[PDB]
Parts: sequence; C-alpha cells; structure tokens
Amino acid sequence: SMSVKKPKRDDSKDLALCSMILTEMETHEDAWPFLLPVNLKLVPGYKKVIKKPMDFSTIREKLSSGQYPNLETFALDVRLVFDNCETFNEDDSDIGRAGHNMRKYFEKKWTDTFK
Repeated sequence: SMSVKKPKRDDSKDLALCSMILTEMETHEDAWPFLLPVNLKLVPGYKKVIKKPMDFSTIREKLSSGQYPNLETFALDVRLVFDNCETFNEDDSDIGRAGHNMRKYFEKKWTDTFK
C-alpha cells in the first residue's frame, strides 16, 4: 500500500529471457502449427470460434516492440496459443498433440527460468 513496498524483484533480464524461451519454442520441431497466424480466409470456423488468435510470430513482434508490460502478460499470450489449439483441435490429431507437447515444453522452461 502507500509507502509500504515488498522488496524489489530484479526484472531487468526478463525481456532477454522471454526472448530466449520464445526462440526455443520457435525452433521446436512441433512448433509448426503455431509459427504464423492461422489464415482466417482459408480455415473455416476459425474467425468465428477463436475470439483472440495468437501465434509465435505475433508474440515475437509484440515482445520486440515493448508491447508486454511484464513477463505475465508474455506467459498469457503463449498460453493463449495452446488454449486456442485445444478449443479448435481434437487431442487425437497431430496438431492437438503438438499443442500438448509445446505447452508442456513452455511450462518447464518458465518454471526453470523464473520460479
């Protein structure tokens, strides 16, 4: 509250660290369904069903332009990618599996880097 602060967490390496994690996700072999925006002209249903599309290249642009105010708003955008994948794909499909694997991969890097 006013004039009463918790000790300051050093957050000065967060930008660099989210960028590393982002690169590791970009270079994972299962990243393919997620590298680019889902083409909304060519994928029936996506525009209407998925209210907030998100992809790695869009996250990259946002990171690179100071559009994340903090590391949590970064993690939400990455989770949103995998959440969309679940909403639109069956678990028993290559894409649906990729999303599970990529989420498991992200979540380990996030813990090990920050928790």
